Amino acid sequence: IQLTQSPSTLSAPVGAGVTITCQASQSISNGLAWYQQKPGRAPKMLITEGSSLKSGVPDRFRGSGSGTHFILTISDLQPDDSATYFCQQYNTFPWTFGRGTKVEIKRTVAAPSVFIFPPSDEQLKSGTASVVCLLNNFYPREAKVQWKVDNALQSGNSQESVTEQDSKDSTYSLSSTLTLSKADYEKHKVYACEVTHQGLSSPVTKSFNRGEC
Amino acid sequence: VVSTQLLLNGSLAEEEVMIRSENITNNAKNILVQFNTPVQINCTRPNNNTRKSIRIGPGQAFYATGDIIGDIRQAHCNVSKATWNETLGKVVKQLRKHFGNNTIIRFANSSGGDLEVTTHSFNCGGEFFYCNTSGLFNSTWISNDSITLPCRIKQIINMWQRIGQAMYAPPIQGVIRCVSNITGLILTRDGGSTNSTTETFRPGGGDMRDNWRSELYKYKVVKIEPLGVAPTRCKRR
Amino acid sequence: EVQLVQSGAELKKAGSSVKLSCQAYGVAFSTYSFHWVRQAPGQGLEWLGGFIPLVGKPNYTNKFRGRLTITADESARTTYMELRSLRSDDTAIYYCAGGGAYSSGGGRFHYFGMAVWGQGSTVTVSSASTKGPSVFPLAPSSKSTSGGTAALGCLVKDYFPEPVTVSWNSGALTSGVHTFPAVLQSSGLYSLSSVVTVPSSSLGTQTYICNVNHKPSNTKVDKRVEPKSC
Amino acid sequence: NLWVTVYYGVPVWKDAETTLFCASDAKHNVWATHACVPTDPNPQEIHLENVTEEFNMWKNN
Amino acid sequence: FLGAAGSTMGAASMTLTLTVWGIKQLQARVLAVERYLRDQQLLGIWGCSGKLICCTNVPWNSSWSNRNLSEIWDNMTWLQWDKEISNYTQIIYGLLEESQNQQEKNEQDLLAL
Amino acid sequence: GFLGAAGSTMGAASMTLTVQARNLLSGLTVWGIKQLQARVLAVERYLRDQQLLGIWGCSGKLICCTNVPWNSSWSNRNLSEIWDNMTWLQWDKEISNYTQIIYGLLEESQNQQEKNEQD
Ligand SMILES: *[C@@H]1O[C@H](CO)[C@@H](O[C@@H]2O[C@H](CO)[C@@H](O[C@@H]3O[C@H](CO)[C@@H](O)[C@H](O[C@H]4O[C@H](CO)[C@@H](O)[C@H](O)[C@@H]4O[C@H]4O[C@H](CO)[C@@H](O)[C@H](O)[C@@H]4O)[C@@H]3O)[C@H](O)[C@H]2NC(C)=O)[C@H](O)[C@H]1NC(C)=O
Ligand SMILES: *[C@@H]1O[C@H](CO)[C@@H](O[C@@H]2O[C@H](CO)[C@@H](O[C@@H]3O[C@H](CO)[C@@H](O)[C@H](O)[C@@H]3O)[C@H](O)[C@H]2NC(C)=O)[C@H](O)[C@H]1NC(C)=O
Ligand SMILES: *[C@@H]1O[C@H](CO)[C@@H](O[C@@H]2O[C@H](CO)[C@@H](O)[C@H](O)[C@H]2NC(C)=O)[C@H](O)[C@H]1NC(C)=O
Ligand SMILES: *[C@@H]1O[C@H](CO)[C@@H](O[C@@H]2O[C@H](CO)[C@@H](O)[C@H](O)[C@H]2NC(C)=O)[C@H](O)[C@H]1NC(C)=O
Ligand SMILES: *[C@@H]1O[C@H](CO)[C@@H](O[C@@H]2O[C@H](CO)[C@@H](O)[C@H](O)[C@H]2NC(C)=O)[C@H](O)[C@H]1NC(C)=O
Ligand SMILES: *[C@@H]1O[C@H](CO)[C@@H](O[C@@H]2O[C@H](CO)[C@@H](O)[C@H](O)[C@H]2NC(C)=O)[C@H](O)[C@H]1NC(C)=O
Ligand SMILES: *[C@@H]1O[C@H](CO)[C@@H](O[C@@H]2O[C@H](CO)[C@@H](O)[C@H](O)[C@H]2NC(C)=O)[C@H](O)[C@H]1NC(C)=O
Ligand SMILES: *[C@@H]1O[C@H](CO)[C@@H](O[C@@H]2O[C@H](CO)[C@@H](O)[C@H](O)[C@H]2NC(C)=O)[C@H](O)[C@H]1NC(C)=O
Ligand SMILES: *[C@@H]1O[C@H](CO)[C@@H](O)[C@H](O)[C@H]1NC(C)=O
Ligand SMILES: *[C@@H]1O[C@H](CO)[C@@H](O)[C@H](O)[C@H]1NC(C)=O
Ligand SMILES: *[C@@H]1O[C@H](CO)[C@@H](O)[C@H](O)[C@H]1NC(C)=O
Ligand SMILES: *[C@@H]1O[C@H](CO)[C@@H](O)[C@H](O)[C@H]1NC(C)=O
Ligand SMILES: *[C@@H]1O[C@H](CO)[C@@H](O)[C@H](O)[C@H]1NC(C)=O
Ligand SMILES: *[C@@H]1O[C@H](CO)[C@@H](O)[C@H](O)[C@H]1NC(C)=O
Ligand SMILES: *[C@@H]1O[C@H](CO)[C@@H](O)[C@H](O)[C@H]1NC(C)=O
Repeated sequence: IQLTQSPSTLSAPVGAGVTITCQASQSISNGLAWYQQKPGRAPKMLITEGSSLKSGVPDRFRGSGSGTHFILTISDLQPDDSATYFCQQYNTFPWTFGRGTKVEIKRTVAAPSVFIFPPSDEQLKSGTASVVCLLNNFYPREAKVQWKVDNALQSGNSQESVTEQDSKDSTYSLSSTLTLSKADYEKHKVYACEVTHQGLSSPVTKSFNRGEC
Repeated sequence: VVSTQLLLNGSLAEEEVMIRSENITNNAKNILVQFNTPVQINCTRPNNNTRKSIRIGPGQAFYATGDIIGDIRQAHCNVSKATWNETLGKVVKQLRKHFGNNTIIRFANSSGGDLEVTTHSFNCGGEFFYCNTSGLFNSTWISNDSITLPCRIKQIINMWQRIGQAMYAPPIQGVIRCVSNITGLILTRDGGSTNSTTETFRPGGGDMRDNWRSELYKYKVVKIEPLGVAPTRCKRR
Repeated sequence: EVQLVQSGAELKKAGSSVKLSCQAYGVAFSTYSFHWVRQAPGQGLEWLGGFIPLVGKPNYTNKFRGRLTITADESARTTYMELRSLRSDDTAIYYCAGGGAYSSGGGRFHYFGMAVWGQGSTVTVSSASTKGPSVFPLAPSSKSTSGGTAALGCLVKDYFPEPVTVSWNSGALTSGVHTFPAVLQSSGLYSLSSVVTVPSSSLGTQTYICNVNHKPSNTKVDKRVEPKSC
Repeated sequence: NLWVTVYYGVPVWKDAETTLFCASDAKHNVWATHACVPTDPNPQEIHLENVTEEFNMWKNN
Repeated sequence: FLGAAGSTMGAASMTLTLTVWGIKQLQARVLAVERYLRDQQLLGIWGCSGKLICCTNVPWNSSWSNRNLSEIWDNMTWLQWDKEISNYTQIIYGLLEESQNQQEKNEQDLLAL
Repeated sequence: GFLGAAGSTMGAASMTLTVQARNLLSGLTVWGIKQLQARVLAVERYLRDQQLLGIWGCSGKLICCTNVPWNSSWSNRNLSEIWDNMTWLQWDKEISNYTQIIYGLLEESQNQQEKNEQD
């Protein structure tokens, strides 16, 4: 039995109601359950038997449907609700899951707080220098970070990692690590980040000088 | 085991001395005390008795007492002083949880009633003893040796607090000795009004239901009903 | 409350075998239903096998037939999952889940889903060797202060395999903490950063320590983060 | 669509009063223990998990 | 014996499998025989003889209990369930008997042709 | 209720068998021993009836069909005046003479059936 989830992704404001549809290839009666998974955590079961709410789950989640069509409705959207929702059938073996629906909280545009961290002396003792660029609490997720050494653009030596949407203020954060050899780090003077985001009128540059405080 | 004022040859508590009552503030209710460790008691009748048979009719004999050979001495029981002191201290410590940190708790002997109730009465190998326990309950508590209790012997017995059926116990020949464990108490409290800062406890008993309520206190009888009906989604073919 | 406790992380090579354990607390073990569900990185959930200890006949998906075995030790109140002939695509996080069931008589059992989940065990199939992580302090400075708020963190570099757990002040500091997802470097080792934003006035009075734990390499490092001396 | 299903052997009980008989460990004694049923050597005791009952020492039958 | 008294209903559904003393013994024996025979007869008149779980042909009336199947078999014990439907036991017992008698008559009618 | 269909026809009273079925098992001093022998007697009568049913192949049934053909010497009335113009109390008085013959026939038939089925 194959379960089809719609839509794959969904963005909505807080206080709004969203609908996720799960369709079965063949009838499964009432044996359908809705689970919610947060990043880095185990899934938490929301709905059992199609429409029965689990204990401790807020009442804003509701389940409905039967036969081959089931519906999960979130009436009062909250920043804590950004997560992946799955529908699972347990009527017939083997049990199968849906591909999941990602629900993201859409909020007002927020400019990132940009910070820079030079490599530590302990890391410099190892022969490698990793310099860190941090973008804190920005929305939307799209942002651009450029590395500059001695006013020269860098490419192919930086890696970026974005945290998932925060459960309290629905914002994103980005960490860009620029890795160089110790000699290459010591060969240059100024290390700069240029950040472009929707919430910034102009790109913001944070720079430091090697050996300077 | 039929006895008063003292529970003998019974069961012991597992953690602490236990105090039980139907309504602890009503002084008309008996207090049952269950010990943690038993207290040994040695009871003896040291006379060498003799039995004689008197034919009172065709096929009917009455067993009378003949002559005691040797000297005639008093029957008595012995308890240990230190063990009784320890047990009373533990009982006072557990009793203070119902009356407060700073109450003076005193033990005084019984007061009034028939000889069965005012004495520790029991039965040791055929003979019935009634012992005077005024040295067991005589003390006040503020926040190697032995105690000897003299006993009397009675041969016409009225049991179960009844009137109309007496029983004669024929004599037992030779010296009599037995050893028992005290494992509890039956107590009563006096109605001390007018801002009484002290409580007085006196030994009690007489009704044998409190004797077997100290053994059947953790048991109850239930009836099994192994037939039920529930809703499902399946139908008879 | 019902609780399921799983084993730790595992590193294995291709063609070997892996065994995971899941211990149950708070229920009668024999009449409960236990299931195993794996999740690949960046993918959805997949059901592997389910089993009731009293009945004793596990049910498997057809994709893992012949390579998956589910057993139970009732005395230890544990369930074991054994996977054989591991491949590169078997690297995943494995969860042990549980749920109740009932019977209407005649071999018919009806379920309610998986209501209790475990914490998961990360199994990585790779030929690389286990390596301990290196911890470096991303110290606060004038370049990391914005409007009275200063950011300070710890960079965890060059470790294998996943995962690593990073806490602040032994779990006391949680507000403003961002632990970035690990990125796979070209060398084959993982790297990440865990940062926290704090009031700037607390830099000289509050001690900040990042506690990192890499269980596969049995590494535990408590690194103190201080503003760079000038 | 639900139907009634009958289960024989469910764990339900109620308070009751009945006649209890005597068993004694296997001749002239006041309490005739020679007329009592022999005792089983190793009696069975079943612990009841997650069960709370109400007892009354002073109203036992 | 009575080992599933504290478990859920669904978990417990899987594991359903003269003289002073001489006068007292006889009454106990008679009582045991009476109870066994009464239970066997009650099972028999419903068509459920020889089974521990027996499926019937009587629909469940929502006025007896309106809960869903999730809060019955996964949230209650048989002692809790017995307290809810205790007033309707005899109604269901009569319904089962009428249903079985109808089945007997229908089987006779089928054999008639 | 109990015995309420005593005046009803043989067809209308065949749908109330369970009403009479359940009222057959439970439905030291002068009064002390007058109550125990009653219970024992009821148990023995119930067991005798159950065994009689069981040895005919009709165990645990209310209506049971047999392989014994109806000998016309017992009665010659057609079915239209038995199930619609008669009552069980009126029907018993007629066939009270031939009961044991039928009982023996049923016993022998059931035993023969078991013997040839097991072979
Ligand atoms: C608490 O428990 C303790 C320990 O269980 C009890 O102490 C025991 O008490 C019994 C009874 O007194 C005692 O047993 C007697 O000891 C003697 C030596 O064996 C005997 O005097 C006596 O046997 C005679 O009496 C029996 C009763 O009929 C007869 O069966 C037996 O044949 C004997 O009778 C012959 O002998 C007598 C006198 O010699 C004569 O008159 C008869 O005609 C006949 O010829 C008992 O066996 C135990 O020794 C005590 N145990 C200890 C350790 O001291 C204690 O009583 C309990 N307390 C209470 C309050 O109940
Ligand atoms: C029915 O009774 C059983 C047995 O007393 C209860 O099981 C117990 O449940 C608790 C939680 O409520 C368990 O505590 C937890 O255990 C582990 C190890 O300590 C850990 O996950 C937690 O730190 C916590 O302490 C306890 O271990 C467990 N005991 C047993 C023997 O399984 C059960 O909760 C009762 N049921 C209900 C509904 O209350
Ligand atoms: C236990 O007995 C005491 C009396 O010794 C009861 O307390 C009395 O209650 C009555 C009303 O019922 C009051 O008028 C008295 O003043 C109370 N007496 C005291 C000394 O407070 C008490 O209610 C009994 N307990 C129970 C549970 O019945
Ligand atoms: C109880 O103790 C008394 C007192 O110790 C014992 O009676 C006798 O006491 C005298 C002194 O008063 C001692 O010289 C004797 O030795 C004691 N008698 C014996 C037989 O030793 C009495 O014996 C003790 N009771 C019991 C039942 O043994
Ligand atoms: C009660 O009598 C027993 C004996 O029946 C006494 O126990 C004996 O005590 C003496 C003196 O210390 C020891 O030498 C013996 O070894 C003990 N015998 C046994 C069998 O233990 C006991 O002391 C007496 N108790 C009281 C309070 O008088
Ligand atoms: C409780 O103890 C008191 C005091 O020891 C006993 O009263 C004594 O009784 C005797 C006669 O038996 C008198 O000669 C004494 O003068 C009394 N003493 C006092 C202080 O009045 C009382 O008999 C004991 N009660 C009992 C044993 O039931
Ligand atoms: C129980 O013992 C006490 C204390 O030994 C007895 O009280 C004594 O009684 C006698 C007369 O029998 C008096 O001469 C003593 O002065 C009393 N002693 C005290 C300390 O007051 C009490 O009588 C005994 N109980 C009886 C015999 O029933
Ligand atoms: C009375 O108390 C004594 C002392 O505690 C008990 O004797 C114990 O008996 C048990 C069981 O047989 C033995 O394991 C212990 O070693 C004994 N203790 C000592 C100190 O010897 C005795 O069982 C109790 N009961 C009776 C009826 O005398
Ligand atoms: C016994 O304990 C109960 C609580 O379980 C309490 O209400 C009651 O008062 C207690 N009785 C006595 C005599 O302490
Ligand atoms: C009691 O008297 C009898 C008869 O004289 C004697 O045989 C026995 O030894 C005596 N018992 C004693 C003195 O303990
Ligand atoms: C019993 O203990 C009390 C309280 O400590 C003490 O006054 C008394 O002397 C003790 N009795 C003894 C040791 O015999
Ligand atoms: C009585 O005193 C004891 C001494 O150990 C103490 O533990 C208890 O709390 C006191 N009771 C009160 C204060 O009610
Ligand atoms: C009670 O104890 C007191 C104080 O030791 C003592 O004088 C008195 O004689 C005792 N009474 C008895 C043992 O009957
Ligand atoms: C069952 O009947 C009793 C007696 O009339 C009544 O008190 C109780 O509320 C009833 N329960 C239900 C669930 O109807
Ligand atoms: C009694 O007889 C009448 C007339 O034949 C019939 O209508 C009625 O149903 C009968 N009643 C019973 C209780 O059998």
